[PDB]
Amino acid sequence: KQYIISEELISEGKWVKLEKTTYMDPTGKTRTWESVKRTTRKEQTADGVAVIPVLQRTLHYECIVLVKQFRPPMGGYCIEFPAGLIDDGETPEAAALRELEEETGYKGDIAECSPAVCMDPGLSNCTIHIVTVTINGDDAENARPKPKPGDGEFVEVISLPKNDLLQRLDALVAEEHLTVDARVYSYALALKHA
Amino acid sequence: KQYIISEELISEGKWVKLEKTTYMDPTGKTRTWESVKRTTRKQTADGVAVIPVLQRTLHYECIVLVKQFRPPMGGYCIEFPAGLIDDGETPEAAALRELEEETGYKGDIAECSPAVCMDPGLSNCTIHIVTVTINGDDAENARPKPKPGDGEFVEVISLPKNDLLQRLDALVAEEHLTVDARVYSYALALKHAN
Ligand SMILES: CC(C)C(=O)Nc1nnn(C)n1
Ligand SMILES: CC(C)C(=O)Nc1nnn(C)n1
Ligand SMILES: [Cl-]
Ligand SMILES: [Mg+2]
Ligand SMILES: [Mg+2]
Ligand SMILES: [Mg+2]
Ligand SMILES: [Mg+2]
Repeated sequence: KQYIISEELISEGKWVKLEKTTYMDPTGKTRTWESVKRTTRKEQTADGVAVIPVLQRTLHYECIVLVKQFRPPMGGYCIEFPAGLIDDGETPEAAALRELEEETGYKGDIAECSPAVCMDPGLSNCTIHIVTVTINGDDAENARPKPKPGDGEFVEVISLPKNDLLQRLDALVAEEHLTVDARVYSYALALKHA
Repeated sequence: KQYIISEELISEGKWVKLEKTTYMDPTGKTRTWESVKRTTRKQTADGVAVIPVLQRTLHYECIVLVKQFRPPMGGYCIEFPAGLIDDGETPEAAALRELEEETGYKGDIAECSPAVCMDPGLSNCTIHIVTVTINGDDAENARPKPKPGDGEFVEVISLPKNDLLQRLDALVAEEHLTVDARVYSYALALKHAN
């Protein structure tokens, strides 16, 4: 029933643009919306990846590896899954593995890859693949992992036990001014609810 | 260590604005970022998302989701019921109200997240994630009455919580929808738990 009629550019930056979207509602009436899109998306199946990195070590509880960074749009520090945009021609899996190593130091093994999922679909067209990766924390490669952050990237690694993730996130939010990402929080909630 | 120095308006619509953010990087170098903000925030957060756990005796426990046309996405998406928090509304009340408008179910609050970020590399958008149980054996949830506002056109999709990730993947494979990332994240953790 519903579909896009036209997309009119309002303002275009280097990284983001705003568009006036005209679409057909399901009663046959023309309506409009204000849409956000990234300027960087080309032939990629999604803008980005986020990595769910399960760190596995013998005689350790499995940890979820998370990153803490300053996010200018938020005016603050945020706790997120490791994540980055997919480079042109790069596979979501390769981007996941690369972004994980860059942000955390860890070399993971691919477990699973989602289809393209939407980040905030009432606002933007941004999509990611959510890539589950296991990290062999016994392997010497992953012993004393060093983040190789890029030009103007600055990341702290926080590994939390999967079996206590939600309380461990709550405890971090209690100590300081910082925001948890909605995907991380949804994942931690479902761990509790299972 | 890092912080905002100034924000320059680039373009302001009715619903969304685009800003150029200047910030101090942790080396003491001044850097810029393109940031999206909603023009509606008053409030703990912009919006709520509801995790609606439909509990009926002798049936699998279901998670209740909604399917809508999303003009920024140019297509249909599957999402937790959700909407913006009205001025002077609590997140808890916004959650029950949105859940009722979008699904017709009347539910009870189990828990409520702190404000969590939606896409912090792009926007300052936040939500409260509100876990709600629905007593599907209660008379008021027999024939649920979805009362959508002006311009919302919502389909309800309840899926068993214990097979949620496979059910979603099926829908994406069969019906060319986009699953929301918070929805997919929750679904993953339900598989990853234990
Ligand atoms: C349905 C109302 C509450 C709304 O959020 N409308 C809208 N139109 N463009 N953007 C972005 N958002
Ligand atoms: C670090 C690079 C890849 C980046 O995403 N820069 C940027 N600047 N404004 N937005 C939005 N995003
Ligand atoms: Cl529950
Ligand atoms: Mg990143
Ligand atoms: Mg990166
Ligand atoms: Mg809604
Ligand atoms: Mg509504």
